[PDB]
Amino acid sequence: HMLTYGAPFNFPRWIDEHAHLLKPPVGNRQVWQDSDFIVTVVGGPNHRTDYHDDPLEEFFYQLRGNAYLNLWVDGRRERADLKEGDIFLLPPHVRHSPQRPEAGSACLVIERQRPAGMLDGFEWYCDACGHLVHRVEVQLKSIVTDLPPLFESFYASEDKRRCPHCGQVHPGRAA
Amino acid sequence: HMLTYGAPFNFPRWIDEHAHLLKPPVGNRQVWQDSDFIVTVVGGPNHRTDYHDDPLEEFFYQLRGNAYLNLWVDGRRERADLKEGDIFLLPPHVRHSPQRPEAGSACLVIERQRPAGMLDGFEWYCDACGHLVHRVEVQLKSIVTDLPPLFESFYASEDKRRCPHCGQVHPGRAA
Ligand SMILES: N=C(C(=O)O)/C(=C\C=C/O)C(=O)O
Ligand SMILES: N=C(C(=O)O)/C(=C\C=C/O)C(=O)O
Ligand SMILES: [Fe+2]
Ligand SMILES: [Fe+2]
Ligand SMILES: [Fe+2]
Ligand SMILES: [Fe+2]
Repeated sequence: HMLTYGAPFNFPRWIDEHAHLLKPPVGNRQVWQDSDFIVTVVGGPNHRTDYHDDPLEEFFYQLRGNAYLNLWVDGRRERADLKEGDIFLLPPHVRHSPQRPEAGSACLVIERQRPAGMLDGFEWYCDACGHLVHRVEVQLKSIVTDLPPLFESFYASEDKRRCPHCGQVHPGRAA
Repeated sequence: HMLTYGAPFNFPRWIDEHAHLLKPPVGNRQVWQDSDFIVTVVGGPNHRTDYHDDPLEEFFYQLRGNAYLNLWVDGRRERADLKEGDIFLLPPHVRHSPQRPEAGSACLVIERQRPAGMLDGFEWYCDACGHLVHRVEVQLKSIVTDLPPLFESFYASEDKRRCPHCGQVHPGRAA
């Protein structure tokens, strides 16, 4: 039947043409709408303090510039570098916090639409003792409608930010 | 928990290092094993006469060289060009026959593991009248174990190759 997502098109020129969105305050841009594969380009700079718990895999291809992922691997904080040219496949539920220090960077990220009932988690961890400070689970439909208010409500709440283990109040927006 | 699929790694150098498999007789190479996202690099030259009917989406990013897809769109034969640098998202069930004339070409193709019961189709069409000549449906586990014998059994069988509409016997392996 129909090429529902349109014809093939030149990706570098698309990234060039959307450079103004691959920077603060927007930072990323989904390529196709209403598809099963969620295909996004993510730019920079953006730093962030949440860890994502994705119930499905995520594919990364760092096309331009460098970035890295703060991870929880086997109970310990680790870093996975996404150097320019690198590809990477993240297994389900590995906690990850992408850090994207460079302007002009661009990373292809491919994920799957989550089926009804399969929820995403977003988590913050205590800088002092490492315990989990706060988790929100969300039926994720769009990283535009369902996600910013989630982060904003954490920054706005000393209670949400308060470590249950040691009482230290997480800093909120910037580490 | 674990980085089950390993650390990030440089993709161009991987493609360089696997160049000897991105050519006849192998032609392609899956990047990671036992993952939900099936991530493959496909090289050339390869021409082929089957149309794939994939019950899920396929993502294409033609990294090196040029290729194209013969399609059935809205009842008519069409061609979608994959020029170097192009990306493309194919909707489910659009019949497609990839043609990869160039040596040294490389296309990133990402698909999903099909769940039990969701079958792939492989189809051949009559050059003369355009009617369907033969379809095989397969629970696809690997494009290495389940796929070559399927194609080989079509080439080996004048009966399978015989157009039901006009009686013309499809040529088999090479158009
Ligand atoms: N990989 C993510 C994600 O954490 O799901 C991302 C950007 C937005 C959507 O993927 C990023 O900055 O890499
Ligand atoms: N896109 C395919 C497919 O038809 O599923 C392919 C190679 C092998 C696996 O995808 C190709 O040559 O593009
Ligand atoms: Fe994520
Ligand atoms: Fe703490
Ligand atoms: Fe296919
Ligand atoms: Fe025919």
